[PDB]
Amino acid sequence: HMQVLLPALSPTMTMGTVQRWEKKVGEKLSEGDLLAEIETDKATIGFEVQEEGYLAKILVPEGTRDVPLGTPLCIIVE
Amino acid sequence: SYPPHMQVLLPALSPTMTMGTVQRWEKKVGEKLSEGDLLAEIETDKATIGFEVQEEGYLAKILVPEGTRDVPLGTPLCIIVEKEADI
Amino acid sequence: SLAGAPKYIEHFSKFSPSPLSMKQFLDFGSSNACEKTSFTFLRQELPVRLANIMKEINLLPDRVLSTPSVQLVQSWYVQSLLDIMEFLDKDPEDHRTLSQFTDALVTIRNRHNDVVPTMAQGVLEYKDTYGDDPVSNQNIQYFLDRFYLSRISIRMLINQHTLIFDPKHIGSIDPNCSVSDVVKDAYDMAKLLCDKYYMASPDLEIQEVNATNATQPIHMVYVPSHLYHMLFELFKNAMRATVESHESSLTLPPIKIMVALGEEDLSIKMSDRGGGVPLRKIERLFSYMYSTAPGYGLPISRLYAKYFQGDLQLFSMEGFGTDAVIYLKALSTDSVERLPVYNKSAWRHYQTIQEAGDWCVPSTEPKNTS
Amino acid sequence: SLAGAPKYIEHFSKFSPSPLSMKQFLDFGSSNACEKTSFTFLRQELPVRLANIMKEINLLPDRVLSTPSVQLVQSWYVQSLLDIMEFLDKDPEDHRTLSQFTDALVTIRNRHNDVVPTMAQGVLEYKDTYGDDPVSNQNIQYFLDRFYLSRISIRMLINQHTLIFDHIGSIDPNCSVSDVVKDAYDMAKLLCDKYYMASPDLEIQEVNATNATQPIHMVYVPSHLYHMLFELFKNAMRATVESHESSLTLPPIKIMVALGEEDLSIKMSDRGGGVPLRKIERLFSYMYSTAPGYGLPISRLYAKYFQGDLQLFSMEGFGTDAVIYLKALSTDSVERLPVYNKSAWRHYQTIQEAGDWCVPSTEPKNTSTY
Ligand SMILES: [K+]
Ligand SMILES: [K+]
Repeated sequence: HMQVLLPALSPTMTMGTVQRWEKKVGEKLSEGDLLAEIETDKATIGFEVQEEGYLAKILVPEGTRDVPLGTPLCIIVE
Repeated sequence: SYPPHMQVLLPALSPTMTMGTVQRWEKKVGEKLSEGDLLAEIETDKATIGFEVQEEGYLAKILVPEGTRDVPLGTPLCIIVEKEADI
Repeated sequence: SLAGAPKYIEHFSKFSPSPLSMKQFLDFGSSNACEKTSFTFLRQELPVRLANIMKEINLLPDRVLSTPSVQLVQSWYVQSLLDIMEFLDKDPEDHRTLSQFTDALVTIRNRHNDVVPTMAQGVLEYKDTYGDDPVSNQNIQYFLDRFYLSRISIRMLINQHTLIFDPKHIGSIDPNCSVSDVVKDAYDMAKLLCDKYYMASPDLEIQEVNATNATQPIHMVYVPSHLYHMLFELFKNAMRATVESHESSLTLPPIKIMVALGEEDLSIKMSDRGGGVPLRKIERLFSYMYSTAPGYGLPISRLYAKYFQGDLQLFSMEGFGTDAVIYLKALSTDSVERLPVYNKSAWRHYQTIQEAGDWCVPSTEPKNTS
Repeated sequence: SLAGAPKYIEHFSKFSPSPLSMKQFLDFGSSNACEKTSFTFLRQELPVRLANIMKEINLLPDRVLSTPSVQLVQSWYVQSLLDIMEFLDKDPEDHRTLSQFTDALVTIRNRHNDVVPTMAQGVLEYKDTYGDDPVSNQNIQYFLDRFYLSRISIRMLINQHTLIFDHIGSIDPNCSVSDVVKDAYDMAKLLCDKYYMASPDLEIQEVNATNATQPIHMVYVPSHLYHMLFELFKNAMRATVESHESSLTLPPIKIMVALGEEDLSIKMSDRGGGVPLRKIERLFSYMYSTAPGYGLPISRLYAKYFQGDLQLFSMEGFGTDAVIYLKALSTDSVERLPVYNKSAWRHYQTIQEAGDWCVPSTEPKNTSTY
């Protein structure tokens, strides 16, 4: 199984807010699709799908504030 | 053995259209084409309609060139092959 | 069939609609009233236009499609298509089938009479149930511009045939339409509604600048009811804005009209001092989703302008007032029907998905720089 | 390392640029004389903005990308990225570091000073070598707005640091809009009366809806405002002089400045004879304006940079209004920044596509009778 972690979307980003999940449990994910909107102190970044598969679980739900880097947000299976 | 080819035929783009006119080709010979690509502009007395690729492949030869008017229905305009080296 | 309807839609949707010019409408009624060629044109073209738009109807969000009002409209379209297809193998030169065809057009126009408010109630039924998602809203906007323009075009064809084959007008077309007279009529009607709903109304000022001939009143080949519709809608908005932003009945600024005629364009500017609106809100005025509480006059007036290759543009100055400009083609040869085609290109527009966005969005809680 | 450039691009283009508000600029430059905070922001942010756009320069058509002028620009961007990346390991607590960083920014700004005419030269080198390609043109149009907006933003960043650390930077907290209008007019008038020997007068009016008697001021970068007004004044003056025969009866250029709750709007109106609507859209086209003239599309970018706009509405035969829309509030004035991502990448993978709407025949059917 694949685990999607929160990356640095800004050079000095320590943490982000999961503003909104733009994908649902069961939905297909193509490489480049909008997975979620991550809000930082500096911008709100559209976080894109980089590995193809299917969304099985959301670990960090919508509205969750101040989540550090490398935090597992969701699990995807091919 | 002959390379598996599909042929584009000039259809009725109007219910009362029998003859056709190739205004301008939009795919040059050797280009790949996806199901939905603009192939050429086929003009008539009623409209200029952008003719779309309905079968994927590659353009091999233009049989009926630009400007040529009065082209009947079903007339082969160009040759499309399944593979690239088959051109 | 009734059973074979989706085959008939598939057959006719593969054809392009045939966009006609104002000149072609004029030349058809420049001398002889030929019912035969019109019948043979329309018995094919109307199915083509109906079928093209019906393919797009069943491509919209299912949550919009399953709505009672959209279901009803689609049933009207199925019936109308079927009604016309019954003339497909009928003989011209037989004067009874021509007379029956005209009867079939008036019947179709009568059942389609409320297509605009019904389609709008459909969007409304969708609103008060599902709310909004960016993707579905995007498709509804794209669809409605096309649906309503298709509608204007079909109603135009039917109006042309029935007015000629059932005034100096050539159908609905006035060869010498006085722009200012239409402006005056639209104003008078709006003034009347305003002076009764507020008990106060702005005055009208008209100026003309005819650059092609400095001393000739500006005239054009146009469908006066189309022009009247646009101006009537704009006048009401400009009167509402002017009245609601002012405190005195004695000193309220007039609405100013400028009609300009050049080599290519006929432009009508309406200026009000109604206090204006922020630019943020302007783009919202032509959206169908936002203009349904919790008002399709503006986006529909724009479609009327666009139908013969014109446009309708708003530019406001918040705190001051708004200019509204109708752009029309000056020449009947350039005034051509703007018609949607269903193809793979149109199909692609309904296959859109939520995407990141290619421009940066700021944080709602931007960093304190101290 | 110069060899490692493509990986530094990958690293930094992966990040999103950080759009700043004018409030943030103002709160920083007036509270924080803190060179360390600016250094540590900019040593990361400038490589982020450079890498994001360089990633798109490399998505250009080979025929554009391979022109000497675009290669010259690309090499500037490579070197500037390398110059700043030298400061990544450096201690912010050393003042030699800070003094050297400011020197490196001055050098970058001097190097990139002619980016606008050089990039335009490259587009011209493409135009006058490789005929016509619509899909290439749309990608170039798409790219240029972003590239030039990116450039505006980088220069802004460099200007803030250099003006503060060796007005709040380039920002006037109390910018007199009317004074900027007059300055722009005086300069254009000078160029007009010394290239035609005739020039129209200026009429300015103000409508402050927020406070009826107060002169309209805002927080803005005066040079950006001046740039926009200067370009528009020259156009209005040229059009006025070229469309009139008398030295003595030239219609004035009229300026209206309006301030509302959300918008500050500046309308410039000329009676220069106007232009057809079909031609208005090509005025913001880079490909159309390259002869065998980037003033308008770039002026609009200046307006869009802090969430404003610049719109034109003429009336063929009469004249043209040009409107600059600006945000009235500094919290609303946020940088408009392009971002490289999959969404942006898709915009370069555009195909030759069939029309969405019907195209009329070049020789429409004769509908006149026998
Ligand atoms: K079609
Ligand atoms: K990026």
